[PDB]
Amino acid sequence: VSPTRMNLLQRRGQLRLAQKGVDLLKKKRDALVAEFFGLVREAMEARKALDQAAKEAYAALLLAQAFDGPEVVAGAALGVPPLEGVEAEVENVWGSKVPRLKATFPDGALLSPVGTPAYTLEASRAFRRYAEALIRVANTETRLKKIGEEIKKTT
Amino acid sequence: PGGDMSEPVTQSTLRIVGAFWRLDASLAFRRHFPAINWNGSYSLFTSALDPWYRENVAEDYPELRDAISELLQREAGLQEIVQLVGPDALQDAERLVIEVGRIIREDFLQQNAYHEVDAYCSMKKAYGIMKMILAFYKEAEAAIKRGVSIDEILQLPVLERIGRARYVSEEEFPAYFEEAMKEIQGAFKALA
Amino acid sequence: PGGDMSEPVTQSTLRIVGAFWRLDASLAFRRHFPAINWNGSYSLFTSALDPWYRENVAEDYPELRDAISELLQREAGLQEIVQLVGPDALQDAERLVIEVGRIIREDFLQQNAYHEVDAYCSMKKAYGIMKMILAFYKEAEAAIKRGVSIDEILQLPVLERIGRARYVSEEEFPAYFEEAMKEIQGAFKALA
Amino acid sequence: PGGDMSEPVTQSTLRIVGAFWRLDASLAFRRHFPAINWNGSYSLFTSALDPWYRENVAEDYPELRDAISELLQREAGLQEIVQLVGPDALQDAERLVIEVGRIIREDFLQQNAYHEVDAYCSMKKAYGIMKMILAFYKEAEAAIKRGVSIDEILQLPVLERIGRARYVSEEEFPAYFEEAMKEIQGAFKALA
Amino acid sequence: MAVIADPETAQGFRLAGLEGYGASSAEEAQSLLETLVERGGYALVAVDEALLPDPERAVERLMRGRDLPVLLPIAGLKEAFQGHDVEGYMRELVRKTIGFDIKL
Amino acid sequence: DDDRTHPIPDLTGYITEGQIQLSRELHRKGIYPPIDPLPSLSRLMNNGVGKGKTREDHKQVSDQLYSAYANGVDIRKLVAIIGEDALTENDRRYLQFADAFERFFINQGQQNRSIEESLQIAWALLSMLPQGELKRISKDHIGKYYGQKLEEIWGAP
Amino acid sequence: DDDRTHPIPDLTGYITEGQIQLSRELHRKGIYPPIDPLPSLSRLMNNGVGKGKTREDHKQVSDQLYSAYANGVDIRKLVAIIGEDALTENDRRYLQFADAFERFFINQGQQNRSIEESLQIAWALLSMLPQGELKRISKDHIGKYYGQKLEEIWG
Repeated sequence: VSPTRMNLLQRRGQLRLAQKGVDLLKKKRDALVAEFFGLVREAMEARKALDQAAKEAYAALLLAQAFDGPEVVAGAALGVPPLEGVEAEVENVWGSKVPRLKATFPDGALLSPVGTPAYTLEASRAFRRYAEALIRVANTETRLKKIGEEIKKTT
Repeated sequence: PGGDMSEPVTQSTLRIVGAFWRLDASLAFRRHFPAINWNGSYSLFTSALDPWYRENVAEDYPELRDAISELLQREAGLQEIVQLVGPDALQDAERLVIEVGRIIREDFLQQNAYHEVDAYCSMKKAYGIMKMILAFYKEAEAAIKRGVSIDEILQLPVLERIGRARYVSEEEFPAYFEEAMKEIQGAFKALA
Repeated sequence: PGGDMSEPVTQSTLRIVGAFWRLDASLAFRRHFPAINWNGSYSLFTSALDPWYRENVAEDYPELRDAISELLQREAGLQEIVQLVGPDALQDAERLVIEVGRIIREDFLQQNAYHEVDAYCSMKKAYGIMKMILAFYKEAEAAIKRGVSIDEILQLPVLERIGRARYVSEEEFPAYFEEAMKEIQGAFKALA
Repeated sequence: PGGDMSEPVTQSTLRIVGAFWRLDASLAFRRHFPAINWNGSYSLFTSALDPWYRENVAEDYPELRDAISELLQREAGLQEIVQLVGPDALQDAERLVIEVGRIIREDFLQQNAYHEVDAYCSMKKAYGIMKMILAFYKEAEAAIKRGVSIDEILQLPVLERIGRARYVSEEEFPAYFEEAMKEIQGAFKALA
Repeated sequence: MAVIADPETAQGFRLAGLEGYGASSAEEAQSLLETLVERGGYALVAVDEALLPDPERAVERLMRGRDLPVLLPIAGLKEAFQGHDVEGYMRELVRKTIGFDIKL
Repeated sequence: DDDRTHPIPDLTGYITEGQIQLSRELHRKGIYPPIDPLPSLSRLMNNGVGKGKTREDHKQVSDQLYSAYANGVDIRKLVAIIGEDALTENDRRYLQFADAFERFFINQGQQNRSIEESLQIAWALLSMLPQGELKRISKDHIGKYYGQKLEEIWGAP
Repeated sequence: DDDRTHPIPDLTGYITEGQIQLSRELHRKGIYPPIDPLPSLSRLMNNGVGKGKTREDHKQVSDQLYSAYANGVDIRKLVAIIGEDALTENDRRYLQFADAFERFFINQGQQNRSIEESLQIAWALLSMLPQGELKRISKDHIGKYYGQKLEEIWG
């Protein structure tokens, strides 16, 4: 940098631009924190709903395993077809792309049209609703993680 | 001496001339000519020549010139953020302004003094180029709000039609202009 | 010339003066007067003045002054918390010191020169106000380990006794001081 | 004056001298003596001394010197990345390059003028030290391809052998050199 | 999706069509988890919280450049019938994210 | 060279009582006169305003306009990064206030406006902001002047 | 002190008809000759080149090389802020073009290249860019010389 008056003015203009950029990035960090502090509340609500789902599904499975017998429960488990009906579509948030989990969850494709076992069918229903809540929990938590990473990158 | 514009002769000349055409070394390094610094240049004869321009060129020519100046000012405003967070952090409505400013800078302002055709340019040719650029910008601005991603727009073949209108001869320009204006509408209706 | 204390006159003055009352326009923007930056100011006469203070004002005056300065310092060390996380989300032990810092900034470090009695403040009055504020602070802290809602503490009527101690007259201050001394204890014993 | 390399005495000297040994205050602060800036220094006699080197120390000495210079250049290139992106963001090869550059900087370039042994270093001792460092680098870059983690390589006991090598006396160095030339291969052969 | 848990309740997960697995301890858990991260096709893996509280960092050496499979911990039998501090878990998320540990 | 530390601008500020600074960006946007209200200042303003002369609501209106324009200017820069949809309602109203302010108040052209017309336009611009956010103005003047629409100058800019 | 604004180089540039400026950065990387192309200039270049003198595509190739090298050097400054992994696909082409240009066109050693070989190398370097981005070259020369791969010369 050769010392001239024009270069001095150019340096002072750069200092002004740097200060204004610092303030603008501070405002962006404020907005990101504002989004994060609500996303965490939604995630907490989803987790505490998933806990109740776990309670009732585990109660149903535990009661069905003893009364009916593990043999018929296993037979129903082989009877039920496996499902891979999840499509990882990608959601755009804050200039970055995150995966969003969408579940197909078809009805009527499963076996046992009527409940020939006494309690296994209810346990299957409870665990299916468990999966339906678990996908929501994962969906909110991944967005929380990405927003946190953006906050760290800005700071 | 050394490009220092605070020289006594440079400062004395600044206080008596009516127009000031400042040149930049950074533009001459990358072979961008005439290398006029848009930010540091000015002219005081702009407001007095409007009655001549309206009668001899077109009725809306000063409005087009002011719109071009406003676009250049807006592009100059956004460049402080591009240096700070990169070009990709901008929204598509601002990326459109950046790309239109780049198109204006590389097409309208740039001129080759040694080329066989581009060395001389009449006022009506420049008016046609300005009209084409503003029509493209308006169509692109309308397309963004409809839902088209900007990466679709800046690959249309009409960009090469615009970008090579410099080398069209003076006698052949009216047909090229009327073809390009129809091509703009033909291209921008098929996006979404 | 521009707020830069690097000019020759300011260094030449700083080398010999015994006190330095740095003003700031930021506190004037908030209409907080006197607008004195208490973080950049200093004084070199404190060490030689306390044999006068603890003989003509009160025996506990110097230690009370250092306690008040420590309380002011602790509020300034939490700014990088509040500028990132919202002020209301903080813990009780930090919200308490933030509120006591606000109380200091608004009820002790603020003065009205156009008021009838607030324009001039004596040492006994200032000592009484500082004792009043520390009596509030210690009992609020002790209530915090006792375990209560912090919002109830911020609502208690002794806040009015804190604020209205400025505008009491000089000759009738001690009765007000004794009343507030019994009142803060009575109010915090009434709290659960 | 003040470390300014643009003053006339330095500039008049640089136009006639054949070698330029630039010192740095940053290296002197951290006690990294002789504190020669290996990026700003140069020598114009390197090409004319190679026939003497090929006869008096080894035929492969210039190649080893060029390899060490290339490693230092790569290390300097990565030092701009590590400081503001984070050392963990680098891949295994880049972390290995950084660690080998640190080993070169601390074990070979550094020399203590007051130690009873390190004050003087012969040519063959330095040649053996470069052979040790480059043999270690080759073995490490070969072992990284086998999936070994980098921090397991930094815990290898053979690192201390290279570190203490410059303190070995001139007469005892050839015996130490062969033991190092066996241990370097042995440790990396037994390493996963 | 895939889910590893206690061997008592993997039958509940295959009862809903999920690819449930049973794990007895931490070493079986991390080996099996590495097996689910090496092959492709599945987009979500669930791990018992009492078995492996950090399902992603235990394998982070393998997806330093991809994040398609979501790795997430869930409550097991020991937490389901008596409850556990999900508020403490979320305070821990705030711990790793902001770094200040402030909330009321 | 636009250097405010140059001796001629430096010594003039030591003898004079404020300054009015023209802006090049406002001139390039086509606004005339290009008077930028942020760095401009009049030091004897408080002695020539208040009841007994001009109008009694002058000072508070000027302060409110200054603060609102200062907010809108930085909201306008924040928009370019975070997008318009990420803002709250108040930030969008501040942005629109800044745009309408630059469009109507500063850009008067060759009009000869009296003080009453300027105050009317100022109160019309403040009406776009919601009531209660006008912190610097007392309720007495707000209950007297707030509420007029912009149509007087909006119909003929 | 490598200062271009020193009075002696300043007046020499004002008097002479161009200059050849060496670069210390290219010297540190081992490139010989270390000629910096951007600050260099030749005023009488237009008189001695063109059709019937050297070849018909000389000037346009020179202009395109200048523009592409300037773009690559500009991208090198963006990489220092956002990191090279966050670049678009287009900018990586310019970055690799700049690196290959510095490593092959400038660096030649003591060999004596003819004008035809230099133009062949220049056309091989321009072929790494998309055909639609050669704005300064007429389509007649593009249809005649484009498409040649750099490995055909050094392999």
